[PDB]
Amino acid sequence: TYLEFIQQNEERDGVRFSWNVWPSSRLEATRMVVPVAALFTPLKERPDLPPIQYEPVLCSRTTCRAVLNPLCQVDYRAKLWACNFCYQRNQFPPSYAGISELNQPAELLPQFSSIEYVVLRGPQMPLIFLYVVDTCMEDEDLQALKESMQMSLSLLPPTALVGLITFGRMVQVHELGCEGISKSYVFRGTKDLSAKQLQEMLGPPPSNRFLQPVQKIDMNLTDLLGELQRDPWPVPQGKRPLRSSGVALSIAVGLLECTFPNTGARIMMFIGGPATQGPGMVVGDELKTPIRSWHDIDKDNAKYVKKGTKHFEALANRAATTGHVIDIYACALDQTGLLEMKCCPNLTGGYMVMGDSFNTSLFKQTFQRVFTKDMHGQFKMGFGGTLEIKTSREIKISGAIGPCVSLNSKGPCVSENEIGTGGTCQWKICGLSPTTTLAIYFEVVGGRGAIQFVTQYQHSSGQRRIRVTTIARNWADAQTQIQNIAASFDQEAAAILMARLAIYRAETEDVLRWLDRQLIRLCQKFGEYHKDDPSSFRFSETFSLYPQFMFHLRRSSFLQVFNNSPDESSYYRHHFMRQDLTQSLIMIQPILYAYSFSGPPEPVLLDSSSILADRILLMDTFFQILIYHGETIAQENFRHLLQAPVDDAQEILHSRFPMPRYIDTEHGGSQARFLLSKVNDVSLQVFMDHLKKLAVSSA
Amino acid sequence: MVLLTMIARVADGLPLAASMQEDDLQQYQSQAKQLFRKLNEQSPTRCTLEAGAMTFHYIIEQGVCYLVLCEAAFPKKLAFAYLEDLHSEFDEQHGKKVPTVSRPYSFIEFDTFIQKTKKLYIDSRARIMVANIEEVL
Amino acid sequence: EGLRVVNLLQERNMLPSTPLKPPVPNLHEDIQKLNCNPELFRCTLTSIPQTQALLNKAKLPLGLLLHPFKDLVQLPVVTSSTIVRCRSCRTYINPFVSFLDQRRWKCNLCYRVNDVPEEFLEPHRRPEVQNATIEFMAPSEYMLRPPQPPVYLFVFDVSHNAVETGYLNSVCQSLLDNLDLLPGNTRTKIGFITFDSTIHFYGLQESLSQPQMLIVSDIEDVFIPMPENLLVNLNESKELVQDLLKTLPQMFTKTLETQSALGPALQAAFKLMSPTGGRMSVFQTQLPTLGVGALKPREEPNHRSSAKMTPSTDFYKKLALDCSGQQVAVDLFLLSGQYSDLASLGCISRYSAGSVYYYPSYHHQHNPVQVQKLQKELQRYLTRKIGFEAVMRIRCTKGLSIHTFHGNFFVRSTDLLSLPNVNPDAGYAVQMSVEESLTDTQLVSFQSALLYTSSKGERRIRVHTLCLPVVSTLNDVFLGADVQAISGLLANMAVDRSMTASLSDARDALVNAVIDSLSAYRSSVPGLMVPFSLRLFPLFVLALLKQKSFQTGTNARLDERIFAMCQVKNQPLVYLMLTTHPSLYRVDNLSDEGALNISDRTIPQPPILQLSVEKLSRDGAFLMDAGSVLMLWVGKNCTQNFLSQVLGVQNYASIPQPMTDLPELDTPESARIIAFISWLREQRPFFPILYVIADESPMKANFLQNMIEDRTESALSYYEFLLHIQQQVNK
Ligand SMILES: O=C(O)CCCc1ccccc1
Ligand SMILES: [Zn+2]
Ligand SMILES: [Zn+2]
Repeated sequence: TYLEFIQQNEERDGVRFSWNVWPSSRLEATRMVVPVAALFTPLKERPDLPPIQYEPVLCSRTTCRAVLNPLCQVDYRAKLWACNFCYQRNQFPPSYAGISELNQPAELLPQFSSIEYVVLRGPQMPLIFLYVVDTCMEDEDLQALKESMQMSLSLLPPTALVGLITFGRMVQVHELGCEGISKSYVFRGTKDLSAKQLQEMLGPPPSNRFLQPVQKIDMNLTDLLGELQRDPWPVPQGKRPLRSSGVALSIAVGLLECTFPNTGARIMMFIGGPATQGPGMVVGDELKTPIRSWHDIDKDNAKYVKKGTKHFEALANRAATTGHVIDIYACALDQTGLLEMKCCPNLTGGYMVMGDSFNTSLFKQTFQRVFTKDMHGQFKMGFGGTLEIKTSREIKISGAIGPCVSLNSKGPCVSENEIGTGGTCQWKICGLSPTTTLAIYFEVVGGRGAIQFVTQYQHSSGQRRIRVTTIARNWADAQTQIQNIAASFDQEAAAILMARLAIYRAETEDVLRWLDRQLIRLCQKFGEYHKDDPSSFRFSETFSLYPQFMFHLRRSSFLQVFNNSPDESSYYRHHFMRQDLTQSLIMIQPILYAYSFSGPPEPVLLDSSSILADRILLMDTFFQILIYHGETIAQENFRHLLQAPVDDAQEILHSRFPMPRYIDTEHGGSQARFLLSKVNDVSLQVFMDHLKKLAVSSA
Repeated sequence: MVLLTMIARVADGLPLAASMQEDDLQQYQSQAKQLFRKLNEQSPTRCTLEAGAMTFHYIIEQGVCYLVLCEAAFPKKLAFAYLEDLHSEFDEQHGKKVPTVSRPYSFIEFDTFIQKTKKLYIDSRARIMVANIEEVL
Repeated sequence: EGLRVVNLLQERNMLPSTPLKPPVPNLHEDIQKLNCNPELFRCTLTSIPQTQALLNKAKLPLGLLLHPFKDLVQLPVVTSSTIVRCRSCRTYINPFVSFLDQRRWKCNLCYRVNDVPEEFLEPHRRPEVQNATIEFMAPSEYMLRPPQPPVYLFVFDVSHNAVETGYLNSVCQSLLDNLDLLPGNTRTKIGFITFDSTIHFYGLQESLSQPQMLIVSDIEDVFIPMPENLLVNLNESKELVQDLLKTLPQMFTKTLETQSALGPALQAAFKLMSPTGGRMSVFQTQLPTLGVGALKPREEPNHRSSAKMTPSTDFYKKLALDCSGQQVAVDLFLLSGQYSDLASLGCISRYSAGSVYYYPSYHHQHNPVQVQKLQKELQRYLTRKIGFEAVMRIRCTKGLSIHTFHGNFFVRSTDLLSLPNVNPDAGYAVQMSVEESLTDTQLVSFQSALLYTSSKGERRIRVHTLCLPVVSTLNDVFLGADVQAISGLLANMAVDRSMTASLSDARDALVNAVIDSLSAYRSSVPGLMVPFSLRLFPLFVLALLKQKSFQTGTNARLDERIFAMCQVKNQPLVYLMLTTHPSLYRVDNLSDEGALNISDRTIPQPPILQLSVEKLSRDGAFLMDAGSVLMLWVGKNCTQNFLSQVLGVQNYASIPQPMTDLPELDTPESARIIAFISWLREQRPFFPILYVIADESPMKANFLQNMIEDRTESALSYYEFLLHIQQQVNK
C-alpha cells in the first residue's frame, strides 16, 4: 500500500516527499511539474529510540564525511564499510573492533534510519532566558503578564541563566540580586546601540551581573517581577504611550551577543502595543492616526513599515548569526507591529504568540505550553541547530523554506536554481521543537537515490546531540518512467510544498497565476481525458484531492490578505511555514464534523450543504476551534448532543501549541461568519469545471 | 495638555498658591496676572479664554479665582473638574483665612495638593463662556 | 586714641594685647549711633576721599566689605504694605535720609526728594528709619515665579579612591542626624546621586520594597531616567531617605571603578534641578578624568620652583553659569589626597554663589583631624539658615562708582549680583573709585539689599545701610583708615592679580601697597614713620605674604593654594584676619583678669601675643586661634601641674600623638582652660576643632608656620620687612 509507505516513513523519519519515485532521466527531471521536495521534521518524536552515546562514525573523505547509515555496505570480516554517497571504503574505529554480524551497530539497522547521537566532550553550557517586558499596558494586563513570567521562572532549570529587560519610554537592563537595591541600567529608547557600545557602557559555570543562575537568583527575580509597575511616564490625552520596542530588542540582542554568543539563548519579548518611538517604529504617538492596514500599505500610506521592517530585519540576522532565539508575545486590542517584527521569530526558531490581552486563558495557557516537559522533565526545545544535507551525486538542493538561515556553505550539492533560503547545504536553526518542519526543495541534474539529514543542536539538558535521518527512494524505471512517478505522488505533501513556495513568493513580492499554471500542467500530464472534452477528465485516487486543496489554498487567508490585519496575516503565515503536514492541511482546508441524533459524530464536507438546522458542527481551523448550532438547536439526550463536540474540542484544545481560539456560536450569531467564509473564482463546482476546460484543451 | 495653576484672591489679585514646571512661562504668567487684575465682582464666575495655541480656564468661588492654563487641545471638560477639585479642597482648608492674609503666596504649602491632583489629570491612563483672551486684556 | 605718629622701627610690639576693634567713622554722635554694625558692613576708608586725586595720593584702596546674611541676635522684620523706595535709584528708605517737609524726604544716594505715603504715618519714628539693618517682605512684583521650595541634591563620588577615604560613611551619618534640621517646610525636596564611570540616580517610592539605583551609562548624552520620584518630598518620604542613607555607604565597598566622570554627573545633577533650583552638594575626592570636563594631571611644585593658578578648562565655569540661570548653587566638597585641579573645579562654586570645602588627604582612619573637621563643618552646613533664588544690589551715593566685585556670585548688570543660594557664612567685597568729585556732599551712604526666598517660602529683602563722612585732607583719610579692612580688600585684589598676571606681580602689588602709601605719608610730613591707624599695616601685609595663598618658598601644593584663595574671596573679614594672623595666647597659667561677669563662669582673658617664636616658652603652653582650628602647642619643659591637671598626663612623653580635644578634668586649672576655649568657640558658629597634637616633635608643627614675624630660609622676618620698606620709602 502506497499509503502505508507514506505513513510509516513519516512515523519513522519525520519526512514526507512530493514524489517517492524520482526521475531517472534528464528529460523527466526538467519536465517535473511539482518539484521533488520534502517536508522534513528534524526532531519528530517516536517510540523511544535508544540514544546512541558513541561517536557517530563518519566517512573518511574530506568532501563527503557522511554518517554511517543502513544504506552502507558493510564487511564484518574485513572490518570495513563503503560510504553509500562517495563509494569511499572506510576502516572501523577502535571502539568498533568487537563488531560482529550477530551484534551490530544500531546505525546500520534499517529501523534506525533516523537516529540520535550524543557528544559528551566539552562541559555543557547553561540555558539562557532573557525576559524583555513592555510596561505600557493596563494594570490587569501587566499583572497577568507578571504572573505568567513568575510561573515560567519556577519551571526553568536551576543551571539556566536569566536576565530581565523592562522597557517603556526608556530601556532598563536590570542587574539582578543586588541586595538592598536591585539596580538597573537605563538607556534612551530613541537611539540604537551596537553590541560593542552596549558592552562598554555595561562593563566553574559562567554568568554575568545581568545573567545569573536560576537557583541563586530565582527568589530575587520572582520578587522583582512581582513589583514591576507600568511605565512611569504619563500618557497625555489623545496620545499613544511612548514604547521603545525597537531599541529594547536591539539591547537584548546586543547584550547576549557580547556575553554568550554561539549558545542557546531565548530572547522572550512581551509586547502590549506597537513600537511608537525609535528605530523600529510602527506608528506615531497620535491616536488620531490608526495603525496601518493592508489597504494603507497598498496605497502608499504607511510611512513606518519599510523603515520599521528593515530595523528588526538586521536584528533578526544579528541574533540568527549569533545563534539566539527571539520569541515575540503580543497581546493588545489594536495592532502590534508583527508585520515589521516577523523576521525575528521567523529567521530564528522563535515563537510568535498573538492575543487580545495577557489576562486571558488564551495567553496564560499558550504561554505555559512553551515550557512543556517530556518524560524526563526537560523542555521540548532545542537550540543552535545546524542542518546539513548529504545527497547522491545526482541530487542537488535548490534550498529550504521554513525557520532557518543559510550558512552559505558551498558544495556540489548546491543547485544553480536557488529556492527560498538556498545556495547552501547547511542551514542554521537557532530554535526548534519536535514540530519544527522545514521544506527542502531538491533538483535532479539499479535504483535508490539517497539523502542524509544531519542536525546538530543543543538539547534542553545542555548536551550536544546529532540527529541523522538517511532516506532512500527508488529511481524511476526507464521503461515505466512517468507511470511509476505518478504512482508515488503524495498529493497532501505536494499541496503543502507548493503552498510553501507560493506564500514565500507573496511574502517577498501574480502568485495565483503561477499556482494555476501548475495545477493545469499537473492535470494534463497525470490526468485522464479526451482532448476538448471537459466531461472526460478524471484523476487517480492519487491525484483526486490535489485540485480541492488548491481551491482552498488559493482562497485562504495566506494569499488573500485583505479582510485581515497585517499582524494577523503575518501571524497566519508564520505558523504555516513551521508546522508539519497534517497541521498544515488543517490550516488550508479546515476539518468539519457533524453532530446529530441521527448517528454518532461524522466528518462532513466544507460546503454550505453541510450546515443543517438540526445539527451541531465542529470546525477545526488550526488557529480556531468553532462550534455551531443550527437554527433548531439554538434553543439526558439533548445533553449528550450539546456537549458531544465540547468533549471532542477539549482534547485537541490542549495538545496544539498556539492554543486555538474557541468559539460558541449558532445560526444568526455574529460569530457564525467564520464558518460561512471557509465553507463552499466562485465555488468548487465552478472551479473544477473551469479547470477541466483548460486541462482538456491546449497545453 | 500641560500645566499652569494659579490661585488668587479676586479683590486685589493677591497670589495665594500656584505651581509651575518647565523642564515660555514668562509671557503667559503675565497675561495670568493681567487677568487677576481685571477680575472684579461683575466678572463671569466661570469662563474660558483662547490664547492661540493655549487656552485659559478659570472658576471663581468665595472671592477666590482658580486659574489654569494648558494647550488648547486639552479637554475643557477636564480643566473645570480640575479646578473644582482644587477649590473644594482649598476652600475646606483655607477658605476662612483668605480674606485675612496680606503676604503674597501665603499658602505656598498648597503646592503639595496642587501637583498630586495635577498628575491625576495629565495622564490618560489614570482616568461657562468663551472669548479670545486678547479682548478682555 | 591717637593722632600720633609711630616709628615702627623703635616700637616693635605695637600689636595690642586686646582684640582689635573696627574704627568708628568721624561722624556726629546721633548719626553714628544708628550706623550699620561693622560686622555686617564696613569700608577700608571710614573717611571717604572727596576726590579721586586725593584717593590716588593716599595710595590706599577704597572699597567695602560686607557680610549681609550674617546670623543676627535681633532683626527688625517690617511687613509694610508698601516698601518706600526712592523713585529714581530705588534706594530703600534708610535712617540716613534727609527729612525736610515731614512729608517729603531726600534720598541719601541720588538726592531726589520723594513723597512720604499716607501709610508711613511722626514719619521719622518709623522702623525703616530707626534701623540700618532691617528685613522686608517682598510683594508679588519682586518675584519672577512662586517661591521655589527648598531643594537639596547630594552628589557623591563613589569611585575606588572615594571608597577608600571613607567620607561617605560620615556624610550619610550627618544627614541622618540633621534630617529634621534641614531648613525648609513641608515643601522640602531631597535627592541623591552617586557617580564613578556612570551616573547613578536613586528613585524612592513607598510602593517599592527598597530604593532603586537607575544608572545612565551614556556619559556624552545624559538624561533624567524617571520623571517623579528622584527628588522626593522629605516630609512624606522620611523613612525612604533614611534607609538609603543607611545603605549608601555599604553599596560600594568592593568597587573597582578607578575613574570619575564628574562633568557628566554635574550635568545630570543640573538637569534634575533645572526645573526648580536649590543647593547642589558635590562630594569629589580625585581628579576628574572621564568624559566632558576632564582635567590633566599636574606635577606639584617644590620649595625650589619659583613663581612661574588659572583653570585648565572653562567647562565648570560655563556649567556654573548655567546653574546660576536656573537658581542652582553648587557647593564643592573636595576630599582629595592628590592633585585634583581645584583651580578648574572651583569655578563650579565661585560663579554659582556656592562655597568650596577642602579636606586634604581625608581618610576615616588615617586623618582623624579632617574627619572631625568635616563632621563639624557639615554640622554647620546642614543646619545654617539659607535663602534661595537670590540677587543682591550694592548701592552707593552718587559720585562714587563700584567697579569690581569680589566673592561667589554671578554679576549680571553692573551692580546686579546673582545668588542662586545665599549662605550666612559668605563674605563679599567691592572696590570703588571717585567718579565725580564729592564737593557737594559731606556724607555718603552705601546700601546693599538681599532679595531672596526664605526656606519657609516667603520673599524677603534684607537691607543694610552704611553712612560715612567725606574729607579732603590727606591726613584725614589716613586717620580713618581701617587696617584690617584694607588687608581684606588687598587680599581679594591680589587673588585677581595672581590669576590675571602671576604670583610675583600679586606679591609685588601687595608690597607696593605699603611702600607707596607710607612713602606718600612721609612726603606729607629718619626712621619708618606711620600714622597710628597704619601701624599694623606692614605686619598684616607680611602675614598676607606668608599665608598659604601668597607664600612662595614653602612646599605648598597646588590645591592648598587655590583653596586658600577661595577662602579669601568667600569668607568674612573676621575669618581672613584669624587665618592670616592667628591670635596667640598663653594658656598654662590663666587667672582672674577675665570676663568673670557671665553668671557662674569666669573665663580668663589672657593677653594676645605677637606671632614670633621668641614669645613662646618651653616651660609653658600656647593656644593659637586660627579661626577654624585651635592648635595648642606644648613646651618640652612644660610644668607638671599643666600635664596632670589639664592634659591628664603624667609626663610630656605620654601625651598621645594625635590629641583630638582636651579632657574635662576635676581640676580648676582645667575648668579655666575649658572656660577660655569654650568662650572662644562661642564667638563663632563654625565650631573649631582643637588638637593639642602640636608637640615639640609630632611632625605636625605647622603651628610654627604661623609665626609670621620670624625669618625662614625663603622669607623675610618682620624686622627685615620693615628694613626693606624703609629703604623704599625714602629711596
Ligand atoms: O532691580 C532691583 O534692584 C530690584 C530687584 C532686585 C533687588 C531686590 C531687593 C533689594 C535689592 C535689589
Ligand atoms: Zn563518504
Ligand atoms: Zn535715590
